[PDB]
Amino acid sequence: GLPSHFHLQLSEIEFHEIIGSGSFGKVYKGRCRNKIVAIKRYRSDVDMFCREVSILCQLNHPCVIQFVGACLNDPSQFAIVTQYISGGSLFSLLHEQKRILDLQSKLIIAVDVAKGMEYLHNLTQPIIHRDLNSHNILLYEDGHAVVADFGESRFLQSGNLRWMAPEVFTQCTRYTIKADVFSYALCLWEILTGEIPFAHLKPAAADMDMAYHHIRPPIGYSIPKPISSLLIRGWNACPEGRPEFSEVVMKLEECLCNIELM
Amino acid sequence: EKADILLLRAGLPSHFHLQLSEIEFHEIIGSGSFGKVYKGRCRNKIVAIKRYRSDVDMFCREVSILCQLNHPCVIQFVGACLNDPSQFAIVTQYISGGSLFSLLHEQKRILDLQSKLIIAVDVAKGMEYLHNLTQPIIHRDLNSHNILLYEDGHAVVADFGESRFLQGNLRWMAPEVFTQCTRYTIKADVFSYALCLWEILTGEIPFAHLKPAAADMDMAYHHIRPPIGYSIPKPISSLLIRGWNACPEGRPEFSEVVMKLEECLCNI
Ligand SMILES: CNS(=O)(=O)c1cccc(Nc2ncnc3[nH]cnc23)c1
Ligand SMILES: CNS(=O)(=O)c1cccc(Nc2ncnc3[nH]cnc23)c1
Repeated sequence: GLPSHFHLQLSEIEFHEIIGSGSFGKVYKGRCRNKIVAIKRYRSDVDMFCREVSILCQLNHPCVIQFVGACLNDPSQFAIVTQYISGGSLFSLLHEQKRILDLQSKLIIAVDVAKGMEYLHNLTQPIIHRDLNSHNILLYEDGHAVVADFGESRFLQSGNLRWMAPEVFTQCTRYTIKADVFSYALCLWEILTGEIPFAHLKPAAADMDMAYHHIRPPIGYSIPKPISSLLIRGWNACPEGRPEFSEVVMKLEECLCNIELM
Repeated sequence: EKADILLLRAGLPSHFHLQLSEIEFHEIIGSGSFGKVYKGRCRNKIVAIKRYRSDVDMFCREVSILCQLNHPCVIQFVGACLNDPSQFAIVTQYISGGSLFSLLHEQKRILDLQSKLIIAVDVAKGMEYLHNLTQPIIHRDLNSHNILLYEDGHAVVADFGESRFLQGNLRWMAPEVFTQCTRYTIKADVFSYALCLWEILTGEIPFAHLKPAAADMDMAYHHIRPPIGYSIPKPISSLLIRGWNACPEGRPEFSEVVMKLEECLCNI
Protein backbone atom coordinates (compact mmCIF):
# COMPACT_ATOMS: atom_id res chain seq x y z
CA GLY A 1 0.00 0.00 0.00
CA LEU A 2 2.90 2.48 -0.40
CA PRO A 3 2.19 3.76 -3.89
CA SER A 4 4.58 1.96 -6.24
CA HIS A 5 6.11 5.18 -7.64
CA PHE A 6 7.63 5.77 -4.15
CA HIS A 7 9.35 2.34 -4.13
CA LEU A 8 13.13 2.57 -4.56
CA GLN A 9 15.86 0.16 -5.55
CA LEU A 10 19.15 0.76 -3.70
CA SER A 11 20.75 1.03 -7.18
CA GLU A 12 18.81 4.35 -7.60
CA ILE A 13 20.73 5.90 -4.67
CA GLU A 14 24.24 7.38 -4.86
CA PHE A 15 25.59 7.53 -1.31
CA HIS A 16 27.98 10.36 -0.47
CA GLU A 17 29.07 11.71 2.92
CA ILE A 18 27.57 10.73 6.25
CA ILE A 19 25.70 13.66 7.84
CA GLY A 20 24.01 12.20 10.91
CA SER A 21 23.94 9.11 13.10
CA GLY A 22 22.10 7.26 15.89
CA SER A 23 20.36 4.14 17.26
CA PHE A 24 18.41 3.56 14.01
CA GLY A 25 21.53 3.71 11.79
CA LYS A 26 22.97 6.54 9.66
CA VAL A 27 21.82 9.54 7.63
CA TYR A 28 23.74 10.20 4.39
CA LYS A 29 23.87 13.00 1.88
CA GLY A 30 23.40 11.61 -1.58
CA ARG A 31 21.81 11.79 -4.99
CA CYS A 32 18.58 10.12 -6.16
CA ARG A 33 16.25 10.63 -9.13
CA ASN A 34 18.24 13.58 -10.33
CA LYS A 35 18.02 15.35 -6.91
CA ILE A 36 20.33 16.00 -3.96
CA VAL A 37 18.85 13.97 -1.10
CA ALA A 38 19.12 12.95 2.58
CA ILE A 39 18.90 9.19 3.01
CA LYS A 40 18.04 7.72 6.41
CA ARG A 41 19.57 4.18 6.27
CA TYR A 42 18.64 1.42 8.80
CA ARG A 43 20.92 -1.30 10.35
CA SER A 44 8.91 -3.74 16.80
CA ASP A 45 11.53 -1.87 14.71
CA VAL A 46 9.77 -2.71 11.44
CA ASP A 47 6.41 -1.27 12.65
CA MET A 48 8.13 2.06 13.34
CA PHE A 49 9.73 2.15 9.89
CA CYS A 50 6.35 1.36 8.29
CA ARG A 51 4.58 4.07 10.25
CA GLU A 52 7.18 6.69 9.29
CA VAL A 53 6.85 5.77 5.59
CA SER A 54 3.03 5.75 5.79
CA ILE A 55 3.22 9.27 7.07
CA LEU A 56 5.98 10.57 4.78
CA CYS A 57 4.03 9.49 1.67
CA GLN A 58 1.09 11.72 2.70
CA LEU A 59 3.23 14.86 2.81
CA ASN A 60 2.97 17.59 0.23
CA HIS A 61 3.47 21.17 1.43
CA PRO A 62 6.31 23.65 0.92
CA CYS A 63 6.88 24.00 4.68
CA VAL A 64 7.17 20.25 5.27
CA ILE A 65 9.94 17.87 4.21
CA GLN A 66 9.65 16.51 0.63
CA PHE A 67 9.46 12.72 0.40
CA VAL A 68 11.26 10.97 -2.52
CA GLY A 69 10.79 7.30 -1.66
CA ALA A 70 11.69 4.31 0.46
CA CYS A 71 13.49 1.02 -0.23
CA LEU A 72 11.51 -2.01 0.97
CA ASN A 73 13.30 -4.95 -0.78
CA ASP A 74 14.48 -6.59 2.47
CA PRO A 75 15.03 -5.76 6.19
CA SER A 76 18.80 -5.04 5.86
CA GLN A 77 18.23 -2.60 2.94
CA PHE A 78 15.68 -0.29 4.59
CA ALA A 79 16.02 3.42 3.69
CA ILE A 80 13.99 6.64 3.63
CA VAL A 81 14.87 9.27 1.01
CA THR A 82 13.97 12.97 1.21
CA GLN A 83 15.13 16.19 -0.44
CA TYR A 84 18.38 17.53 0.99
CA ILE A 85 18.09 20.98 2.55
CA SER A 86 21.46 22.70 2.39
CA GLY A 87 21.04 25.58 4.90
CA GLY A 88 21.33 23.36 8.02
CA SER A 89 19.21 23.01 11.14
CA LEU A 90 17.73 26.01 12.93
CA PHE A 91 19.53 24.71 16.03
CA SER A 92 22.96 25.21 14.41
CA LEU A 93 22.15 28.69 13.14
CA LEU A 94 21.06 29.99 16.54
CA HIS A 95 23.33 28.10 18.96
CA GLU A 96 26.43 26.86 17.08
CA GLN A 97 26.97 29.44 14.24
CA LYS A 98 25.28 32.23 16.25
CA ARG A 99 24.32 34.08 13.06
CA ILE A 100 22.69 37.37 14.21
CA LEU A 101 19.18 37.56 12.77
CA ASP A 102 16.91 40.53 12.09
CA LEU A 103 13.32 40.24 13.41
CA GLN A 104 11.91 39.70 9.91
CA SER A 105 14.14 36.60 9.32
CA LYS A 106 13.01 35.16 12.64
CA LEU A 107 9.35 35.57 11.85
CA ILE A 108 9.70 34.08 8.37
CA ILE A 109 11.10 30.94 10.00
CA ALA A 110 8.51 30.78 12.73
CA VAL A 111 5.68 31.36 10.26
CA ASP A 112 7.00 28.72 7.86
CA VAL A 113 7.10 26.29 10.78
CA ALA A 114 3.60 27.30 11.94
CA LYS A 115 2.29 26.77 8.40
CA GLY A 116 3.85 23.34 8.07
CA MET A 117 2.29 22.41 11.39
CA GLU A 118 -1.11 23.85 10.45
CA TYR A 119 -0.89 21.72 7.30
CA LEU A 120 -0.17 18.53 9.25
CA HIS A 121 -2.91 19.13 11.83
CA ASN A 122 -5.63 19.77 9.25
CA LEU A 123 -5.26 16.80 6.91
CA THR A 124 -8.25 14.40 6.68
CA GLN A 125 -6.25 12.03 8.84
CA PRO A 126 -4.25 14.55 11.00
CA ILE A 127 -0.58 14.00 11.78
CA ILE A 128 1.19 14.77 15.07
CA HIS A 129 4.92 15.40 14.64
CA ARG A 130 5.71 14.62 18.35
CA ASP A 131 9.34 15.74 18.12
CA LEU A 132 9.20 19.32 16.96
CA ASN A 133 12.37 21.18 17.95
CA SER A 134 15.15 23.25 16.39
CA HIS A 135 17.13 20.13 15.37
CA ASN A 136 14.12 19.20 13.19
CA ILE A 137 13.54 22.56 11.58
CA LEU A 138 15.78 22.77 8.50
CA LEU A 139 16.48 25.98 6.57
CA TYR A 140 16.89 26.80 2.88
CA GLU A 141 19.67 29.28 2.01
CA ASP A 142 16.97 31.94 1.29
CA GLY A 143 15.88 31.88 4.95
CA HIS A 144 12.65 29.87 4.47
CA ALA A 145 12.08 26.83 6.69
CA VAL A 146 10.58 23.34 6.73
CA VAL A 147 9.62 20.80 9.36
CA ALA A 148 11.77 17.65 9.05
CA ASP A 149 12.31 14.23 10.67
CA PHE A 150 9.02 12.33 11.10
CA GLY A 151 10.57 9.42 13.06
CA GLU A 152 8.39 9.99 16.14
CA SER A 153 5.30 10.97 14.14
CA ARG A 154 1.90 9.35 14.67
CA PHE A 155 -1.52 9.59 12.98
CA LEU A 156 -4.03 11.21 15.35
CA GLN A 157 -6.15 8.53 17.11
CA SER A 158 -9.94 8.97 16.70
CA GLY A 159 -14.54 5.86 39.43
CA ASN A 160 -10.77 5.41 39.76
CA LEU A 161 -9.90 8.58 37.73
CA ARG A 162 -10.93 10.72 40.71
CA TRP A 163 -8.09 9.20 42.79
CA MET A 164 -5.50 8.81 39.97
CA ALA A 165 -2.04 10.32 40.07
CA PRO A 166 -1.59 12.95 37.30
CA GLU A 167 1.24 10.99 35.66
CA VAL A 168 -1.02 7.97 35.48
CA PHE A 169 -4.01 9.95 34.12
CA THR A 170 -1.76 11.32 31.41
CA GLN A 171 -0.77 7.79 30.32
CA CYS A 172 -4.35 6.56 29.89
CA THR A 173 -5.10 9.76 27.91
CA ARG A 174 -4.68 10.02 24.13
CA TYR A 175 -1.70 12.07 22.74
CA THR A 176 -3.09 15.20 20.94
CA ILE A 177 -2.13 17.89 18.39
CA LYS A 178 -1.90 20.43 21.21
CA ALA A 179 1.36 18.79 22.35
CA ASP A 180 2.93 20.02 19.08
CA VAL A 181 1.80 23.58 19.91
CA PHE A 182 3.59 23.38 23.23
CA SER A 183 6.85 22.36 21.57
CA TYR A 184 6.40 25.03 18.93
CA ALA A 185 5.99 27.70 21.65
CA LEU A 186 9.46 26.75 22.94
CA CYS A 187 10.89 26.92 19.42
CA LEU A 188 9.26 30.35 19.00
CA TRP A 189 10.86 31.66 22.19
CA GLU A 190 14.09 30.00 21.10
CA ILE A 191 14.01 31.86 17.78
CA LEU A 192 13.43 35.30 19.32
CA THR A 193 15.97 35.00 22.16
CA GLY A 194 18.41 32.81 20.21
CA GLU A 195 18.81 30.77 23.41
CA ILE A 196 18.26 27.08 24.20
CA PRO A 197 15.25 26.86 26.54
CA PHE A 198 16.67 26.28 30.02
CA ALA A 199 20.26 26.36 28.67
CA HIS A 200 21.64 25.69 32.18
CA LEU A 201 19.75 22.41 32.62
CA LYS A 202 20.20 18.97 31.07
CA PRO A 203 17.13 17.87 29.03
CA ALA A 204 15.34 15.85 31.74
CA ALA A 205 15.80 18.49 34.49
CA ALA A 206 14.28 20.98 32.12
CA ASP A 207 11.28 18.79 31.32
CA MET A 208 10.65 18.20 35.02
CA ASP A 209 10.86 21.89 35.79
CA MET A 210 8.27 22.50 33.06
CA ALA A 211 5.92 19.67 33.97
CA TYR A 212 6.00 19.69 37.75
CA HIS A 213 7.13 23.11 38.90
CA HIS A 214 5.52 25.17 36.07
CA ILE A 215 8.71 26.99 35.14
CA ARG A 216 8.82 28.58 31.70
CA PRO A 217 11.55 30.43 29.87
CA PRO A 218 11.62 34.11 30.95
CA ILE A 219 9.87 36.68 28.74
CA GLY A 220 11.28 40.21 28.39
CA TYR A 221 11.65 43.24 26.11
CA SER A 222 13.22 40.84 23.57
CA ILE A 223 9.64 39.76 22.74
CA PRO A 224 6.85 42.16 21.60
CA LYS A 225 3.40 41.96 23.25
CA PRO A 226 1.46 40.37 20.33
CA ILE A 227 3.88 37.40 20.24
CA SER A 228 4.62 37.08 23.97
CA SER A 229 0.88 36.47 24.41
CA LEU A 230 1.00 33.60 21.93
CA LEU A 231 3.97 32.14 23.81
CA ILE A 232 2.08 32.19 27.12
CA ARG A 233 -1.04 30.51 25.70
CA GLY A 234 1.15 28.21 23.56
CA TRP A 235 2.85 26.69 26.63
CA ASN A 236 -0.20 26.69 28.91
CA ALA A 237 -0.14 23.56 31.08
CA CYS A 238 -3.71 22.81 29.93
CA PRO A 239 -3.63 21.57 26.31
CA GLU A 240 -7.15 22.96 25.58
CA GLY A 241 -5.90 26.46 26.49
CA ARG A 242 -3.28 26.22 23.76
CA PRO A 243 -4.08 27.85 20.44
CA GLU A 244 -4.66 26.03 17.16
CA PHE A 245 -1.92 26.40 14.59
CA SER A 246 -4.35 28.24 12.31
CA GLU A 247 -4.49 30.96 14.96
CA VAL A 248 -0.69 30.99 15.30
CA VAL A 249 -0.15 31.54 11.58
CA MET A 250 -2.51 34.54 11.28
CA LYS A 251 -1.06 36.38 14.27
CA LEU A 252 2.52 35.81 13.07
CA GLU A 253 1.68 36.82 9.50
CA GLU A 254 0.02 40.01 10.84
CA CYS A 255 3.25 40.73 12.81
CA LEU A 256 5.20 39.95 9.67
CA CYS A 257 3.15 42.57 7.73
CA ASN A 258 3.63 45.28 10.36
CA ILE A 259 7.39 44.61 10.63
CA GLU A 260 7.74 44.81 6.82
CA LEU A 261 5.66 48.04 6.73
CA MET A 262 7.82 49.55 9.49
CA GLU B 1 -4.08 -20.54 28.72
CA LYS B 2 -4.43 -24.20 29.70
CA ALA B 3 -0.68 -24.16 30.41
CA ASP B 4 -0.92 -20.93 32.47
CA ILE B 5 -3.79 -22.23 34.64
CA LEU B 6 -2.00 -25.56 35.27
CA LEU B 7 1.24 -23.74 36.19
CA LEU B 8 -0.77 -21.54 38.60
CA ARG B 9 -2.59 -24.58 40.02
CA ALA B 10 0.84 -26.18 40.62
CA GLY B 11 2.30 -23.16 42.52
CA LEU B 12 -0.85 -22.46 44.52
CA PRO B 13 -0.91 -24.06 48.01
CA SER B 14 -3.49 -26.80 48.34
CA HIS B 15 -5.84 -25.09 50.87
CA PHE B 16 -6.53 -22.20 48.44
CA HIS B 17 -8.08 -24.57 45.81
CA LEU B 18 -11.84 -24.22 45.51
CA GLN B 19 -14.70 -25.56 43.44
CA LEU B 20 -17.43 -23.18 42.41
CA SER B 21 -19.94 -25.68 43.92
CA GLU B 22 -18.42 -24.98 47.37
CA ILE B 23 -19.38 -21.29 47.08
CA GLU B 24 -22.77 -19.85 48.01
CA PHE B 25 -23.47 -16.37 46.58
CA HIS B 26 -25.75 -14.07 48.63
CA GLU B 27 -25.88 -10.38 47.65
CA ILE B 28 -23.83 -8.05 45.45
CA ILE B 29 -21.51 -5.78 47.39
CA GLY B 30 -19.15 -4.62 44.60
CA SER B 31 -19.08 -4.14 40.82
CA GLY B 32 -16.74 -3.48 37.82
CA SER B 33 -15.90 -4.33 34.18
CA PHE B 34 -14.06 -7.47 35.44
CA GLY B 35 -17.21 -8.97 36.97
CA LYS B 36 -19.00 -8.74 40.34
CA VAL B 37 -18.29 -9.00 44.06
CA TYR B 38 -20.57 -10.86 46.47
CA LYS B 39 -21.17 -11.51 50.09
CA GLY B 40 -21.45 -15.26 50.50
CA ARG B 41 -20.48 -18.49 52.20
CA CYS B 42 -17.69 -21.03 51.68
CA ARG B 43 -16.89 -24.11 53.81
CA ASN B 44 -19.41 -22.55 56.28
CA LYS B 45 -17.51 -19.23 56.55
CA ILE B 46 -18.96 -15.84 55.58
CA VAL B 47 -16.73 -14.59 52.74
CA ALA B 48 -16.37 -12.10 49.92
CA ILE B 49 -16.22 -13.51 46.37
CA LYS B 50 -15.05 -11.80 43.22
CA ARG B 51 -16.73 -13.55 40.26
CA TYR B 52 -15.28 -13.20 36.73
CA ARG B 53 -17.19 -12.00 33.64
CA SER B 54 -6.88 -11.01 27.96
CA ASP B 55 -8.90 -12.39 30.97
CA VAL B 56 -6.73 -15.43 31.85
CA ASP B 57 -3.49 -13.40 32.28
CA MET B 58 -5.42 -11.08 34.58
CA PHE B 59 -6.80 -13.91 36.72
CA CYS B 60 -3.45 -15.71 37.06
CA ARG B 61 -1.76 -12.45 38.03
CA GLU B 62 -4.46 -11.43 40.59
CA VAL B 63 -4.38 -14.83 42.28
CA SER B 64 -0.57 -14.75 42.19
CA ILE B 65 -0.43 -11.46 44.01
CA LEU B 66 -3.15 -12.45 46.53
CA CYS B 67 -1.40 -15.61 47.84
CA GLN B 68 1.74 -13.53 48.55
CA LEU B 69 -0.30 -11.37 50.97
CA ASN B 70 0.25 -11.89 54.67
CA HIS B 71 -0.23 -8.68 56.67
CA PRO B 72 -3.12 -7.59 58.96
CA CYS B 73 -3.61 -4.28 57.02
CA VAL B 74 -4.12 -6.04 53.69
CA ILE B 75 -6.92 -8.34 52.50
CA GLN B 76 -6.79 -12.04 53.55
CA PHE B 77 -6.92 -14.37 50.57
CA VAL B 78 -9.08 -17.47 51.26
CA GLY B 79 -8.95 -19.18 47.88
CA ALA B 80 -9.77 -19.33 44.18
CA CYS B 81 -11.64 -21.45 41.64
CA LEU B 82 -9.36 -22.16 38.69
CA ASN B 83 -11.20 -25.16 37.25
CA ASP B 84 -11.66 -23.40 33.87
CA PRO B 85 -12.11 -19.75 32.63
CA SER B 86 -15.93 -19.95 32.84
CA GLN B 87 -15.72 -20.64 36.59
CA PHE B 88 -13.08 -18.05 37.66
CA ALA B 89 -13.61 -16.81 41.25
CA ILE B 90 -11.58 -15.23 44.01
CA VAL B 91 -12.44 -15.61 47.69
CA THR B 92 -11.22 -13.41 50.55
CA GLN B 93 -12.32 -12.53 54.08
CA TYR B 94 -15.57 -10.62 54.48
CA ILE B 95 -15.43 -7.47 56.59
CA SER B 96 -18.72 -6.55 58.17
CA GLY B 97 -18.06 -2.86 58.86
CA GLY B 98 -18.12 -2.01 55.15
CA SER B 99 -16.08 0.25 52.92
CA LEU B 100 -14.67 3.59 53.95
CA PHE B 101 -16.60 5.13 51.04
CA SER B 102 -19.87 3.94 52.60
CA LEU B 103 -18.96 5.13 56.07
CA LEU B 104 -18.00 8.62 54.92
CA HIS B 105 -20.36 9.32 51.99
CA GLU B 106 -23.41 7.02 52.39
CA GLN B 107 -23.89 6.47 56.13
CA LYS B 108 -22.26 9.92 56.56
CA ARG B 109 -20.95 8.95 60.00
CA ILE B 110 -18.90 11.36 62.18
CA LEU B 111 -15.47 10.19 63.36
CA ASP B 112 -13.15 11.76 65.89
CA LEU B 113 -9.55 12.48 64.92
CA GLN B 114 -8.15 9.37 66.59
CA SER B 115 -10.48 7.05 64.67
CA LYS B 116 -9.53 8.78 61.43
CA LEU B 117 -5.80 8.45 62.05
CA ILE B 118 -6.07 4.78 62.89
CA ILE B 119 -7.69 4.15 59.55
CA ALA B 120 -5.13 6.34 57.75
CA VAL B 121 -2.28 4.55 59.53
CA ASP B 122 -3.58 1.06 58.84
CA VAL B 123 -3.87 1.92 55.12
CA ALA B 124 -0.36 3.38 55.23
CA LYS B 125 1.06 0.22 56.79
CA GLY B 126 -0.69 -1.97 54.25
CA MET B 127 0.84 0.05 51.44
CA GLU B 128 4.26 0.07 53.14
CA TYR B 129 4.05 -3.71 53.21
CA LEU B 130 3.19 -4.06 49.54
CA HIS B 131 5.88 -1.55 48.47
CA ASN B 132 8.66 -3.17 50.52
CA LEU B 133 8.13 -6.82 49.51
CA THR B 134 11.19 -8.47 47.88
CA GLN B 135 9.06 -8.16 44.78
CA PRO B 136 7.14 -4.93 45.41
CA ILE B 137 3.49 -4.81 44.51
CA ILE B 138 1.83 -1.58 43.38
CA HIS B 139 -1.90 -1.30 44.08
CA ARG B 140 -2.92 1.15 41.30
CA ASP B 141 -6.52 1.61 42.34
CA LEU B 142 -6.32 2.93 45.87
CA ASN B 143 -9.51 4.71 46.88
CA SER B 144 -12.20 4.80 49.58
CA HIS B 145 -14.20 1.92 48.00
CA ASN B 146 -11.09 -0.33 48.40
CA ILE B 147 -10.35 0.47 52.04
CA LEU B 148 -12.47 -1.81 54.21
CA LEU B 149 -13.38 -1.39 57.90
CA TYR B 150 -13.56 -3.82 60.82
CA GLU B 151 -15.94 -2.74 63.61
CA ASP B 152 -12.99 -2.44 66.05
CA GLY B 153 -11.97 0.59 63.91
CA HIS B 154 -9.03 -0.89 61.97
CA ALA B 155 -8.79 -1.09 58.17
CA VAL B 156 -7.40 -3.11 55.29
CA VAL B 157 -6.53 -2.44 51.71
CA ALA B 158 -8.59 -4.62 49.37
CA ASP B 159 -9.18 -5.38 45.68
CA PHE B 160 -5.89 -6.19 43.96
CA GLY B 161 -7.53 -6.34 40.52
CA GLU B 162 -5.41 -3.53 39.09
CA SER B 163 -2.28 -4.58 40.99
CA ARG B 164 1.02 -5.44 39.30
CA PHE B 165 4.45 -6.59 40.46
CA LEU B 166 6.70 -3.50 40.09
CA GLN B 167 9.19 -4.09 37.23
CA GLY B 168 13.53 12.49 23.49
CA ASN B 169 14.39 15.23 23.09
CA LEU B 170 12.82 16.13 26.42
CA ARG B 171 13.65 19.81 26.52
CA TRP B 172 10.98 20.56 23.91
CA MET B 173 8.29 18.05 25.04
CA ALA B 174 4.82 18.92 26.25
CA PRO B 175 4.38 18.14 29.97
CA GLU B 176 1.60 15.62 29.19
CA VAL B 177 4.06 13.79 26.89
CA PHE B 178 7.09 13.93 29.20
CA THR B 179 4.83 12.21 31.70
CA GLN B 180 3.92 9.49 29.16
CA CYS B 181 7.65 8.53 29.20
CA THR B 182 7.71 7.41 32.86
CA ARG B 183 5.84 4.27 34.02
CA TYR B 184 3.52 3.73 37.04
CA THR B 185 5.90 3.92 40.07
CA ILE B 186 5.19 3.30 43.80
CA LYS B 187 4.78 7.07 44.21
CA ALA B 188 1.55 6.98 42.24
CA ASP B 189 -0.09 5.10 45.17
CA VAL B 190 1.17 7.71 47.59
CA PHE B 191 -0.68 10.31 45.54
CA SER B 192 -3.84 8.22 45.64
CA TYR B 193 -3.40 7.78 49.38
CA ALA B 194 -3.12 11.53 49.86
CA LEU B 195 -6.63 12.03 48.46
CA CYS B 196 -7.92 9.26 50.73
CA LEU B 197 -6.32 11.07 53.68
CA TRP B 198 -8.05 14.34 52.69
CA GLU B 199 -11.24 12.40 52.09
CA ILE B 200 -11.02 10.93 55.60
CA LEU B 201 -10.37 14.29 57.27
CA THR B 202 -13.14 16.25 55.54
CA GLY B 203 -15.66 13.46 54.91
CA GLU B 204 -15.95 14.71 51.31
CA ILE B 205 -15.30 12.90 48.07
CA PRO B 206 -12.37 14.62 46.34
CA PHE B 207 -13.81 17.17 43.88
CA ALA B 208 -17.31 15.93 44.85
CA HIS B 209 -19.05 18.29 42.44
CA LEU B 210 -17.09 17.22 39.31
CA LYS B 211 -17.15 14.02 37.35
CA PRO B 212 -14.06 11.80 37.75
CA ALA B 213 -12.44 12.74 34.41
CA ALA B 214 -12.82 16.46 35.18
CA ALA B 215 -11.33 16.03 38.63
CA ASP B 216 -8.39 14.14 37.06
CA MET B 217 -8.10 16.89 34.47
CA ASP B 218 -8.09 19.73 37.03
CA MET B 219 -5.46 17.89 39.06
CA ALA B 220 -3.17 17.13 36.09
CA TYR B 221 -3.39 20.11 33.74
CA HIS B 222 -4.40 22.94 36.11
CA HIS B 223 -2.54 21.57 39.18
CA ILE B 224 -5.59 22.03 41.45
CA ARG B 225 -5.98 20.11 44.75
CA PRO B 226 -8.80 19.74 47.24
CA PRO B 227 -8.81 22.76 49.55
CA ILE B 228 -6.78 22.42 52.75
CA GLY B 229 -8.74 24.21 55.47
CA TYR B 230 -7.09 25.88 58.45
CA SER B 231 -8.80 23.33 60.77
CA ILE B 232 -6.58 20.42 59.55
CA PRO B 233 -3.55 19.79 61.80
CA LYS B 234 -0.15 20.79 60.46
CA PRO B 235 1.55 17.36 60.34
CA ILE B 236 -1.30 16.10 58.18
CA SER B 237 -1.46 19.11 55.87
CA SER B 238 2.32 18.63 55.44
CA LEU B 239 1.68 15.02 54.37
CA LEU B 240 -1.07 16.12 51.96
CA ILE B 241 0.95 18.87 50.30
CA ARG B 242 3.82 16.43 49.75
CA GLY B 243 1.76 13.31 49.09
CA TRP B 244 -0.03 14.85 46.15
CA ASN B 245 2.98 16.76 44.88
CA ALA B 246 2.83 16.81 41.09
CA CYS B 247 6.50 15.81 41.27
CA PRO B 248 6.46 12.05 42.14
CA GLU B 249 10.02 12.24 43.47
CA GLY B 250 8.71 14.76 46.06
CA ARG B 251 6.07 12.52 47.57
CA PRO B 252 7.13 10.66 50.72
CA GLU B 253 7.60 6.86 50.96
CA PHE B 254 4.93 5.07 52.95
CA SER B 255 7.35 4.20 55.74
CA GLU B 256 7.63 7.93 56.33
CA VAL B 257 3.86 8.40 56.08
CA VAL B 258 3.47 5.68 58.70
CA MET B 259 6.14 7.30 60.96
CA LYS B 260 4.47 10.71 60.82
CA LEU B 261 0.96 9.45 61.48
CA GLU B 262 2.14 7.31 64.39
CA GLU B 263 3.61 10.48 65.97
CA CYS B 264 0.23 12.23 65.71
CA LEU B 265 -1.47 9.35 67.45
CA CYS B 266 1.02 9.88 70.32
CA ASN B 267 -0.13 13.55 70.63
CA ILE B 268 -3.86 13.04 69.72
C1 LIG C 1 16.07 11.58 5.88
N1 LIG C 1 14.73 12.22 5.89
S1 LIG C 1 13.97 12.73 7.40
O1 LIG C 1 13.20 11.61 7.83
O2 LIG C 1 13.21 13.94 7.23
C2 LIG C 1 15.40 13.23 8.47
C3 LIG C 1 15.69 12.59 9.70
C4 LIG C 1 16.80 13.01 10.48
C5 LIG C 1 17.63 14.05 10.01
C6 LIG C 1 17.36 14.69 8.78
N2 LIG C 1 18.27 15.73 8.39
C7 LIG C 1 18.34 16.40 7.12
N3 LIG C 1 17.56 16.08 6.06
C8 LIG C 1 17.63 16.74 4.89
N4 LIG C 1 18.51 17.73 4.74
C9 LIG C 1 19.33 18.12 5.74
N5 LIG C 1 20.33 19.12 5.88
C10 LIG C 1 20.85 19.04 7.15
N6 LIG C 1 20.23 18.07 7.80
C11 LIG C 1 19.27 17.45 6.97
C12 LIG C 1 16.24 14.27 8.02
C1 LIG D 1 -13.16 -10.45 46.76
N1 LIG D 1 -12.08 -9.86 47.58
S1 LIG D 1 -11.45 -8.45 46.79
O1 LIG D 1 -10.99 -8.70 45.39
O2 LIG D 1 -10.43 -7.92 47.69
C2 LIG D 1 -12.78 -7.22 46.79
C3 LIG D 1 -12.88 -6.41 45.66
C4 LIG D 1 -13.88 -5.42 45.65
C5 LIG D 1 -14.70 -5.25 46.77
C6 LIG D 1 -14.56 -6.07 47.89
N2 LIG D 1 -15.51 -5.82 48.92
C7 LIG D 1 -15.49 -6.41 50.19
N3 LIG D 1 -14.70 -7.43 50.48
C8 LIG D 1 -14.70 -7.96 51.73
N4 LIG D 1 -15.56 -7.47 52.67
C9 LIG D 1 -16.39 -6.46 52.41
N5 LIG D 1 -17.39 -5.74 53.16
C10 LIG D 1 -17.91 -4.75 52.30
N6 LIG D 1 -17.33 -4.83 51.08
C11 LIG D 1 -16.36 -5.87 51.13
C12 LIG D 1 -13.58 -7.09 47.94
